Amino acid sequence: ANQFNSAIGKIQDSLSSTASALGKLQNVVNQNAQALNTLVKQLSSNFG
Amino acid sequence: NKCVNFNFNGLTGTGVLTESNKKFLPFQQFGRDIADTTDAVRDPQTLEI
Ligand SMILES: *[C@@H]1O[C@H](CO)[C@@H](O)[C@H](O)[C@H]1NC(C)=O
Repeated sequence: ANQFNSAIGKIQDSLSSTASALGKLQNVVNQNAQALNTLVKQLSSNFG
Repeated sequence: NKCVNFNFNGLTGTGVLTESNKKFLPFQQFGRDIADTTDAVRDPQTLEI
């Protein structure tokens, strides 16, 4: 029980400390935003 | 606040106009969005944005 409680404590500390731990989710949100922005930027193009 | 067709200086478009806190400096007359579409204009009869 003390090991389990201490290991759950280390999860809160880890998530409070680093930004990169959720990179697998932030990359999805970033690719959705980047793909929407690229589609808006192609309204600027002449295409000739 | 009503939707209209508009034409300022030959910039024909469609939309709703609004009094803007976007401070154009005196050399500018049109503002453009990320899409290369105008999103603000300085009226050619009352100098207001
Ligand atoms: C023309 O617009 C100006 C502002 O640029 C305004 O002061 C003036 O009253 C207008 N002209 C006439 C004939 O009213």
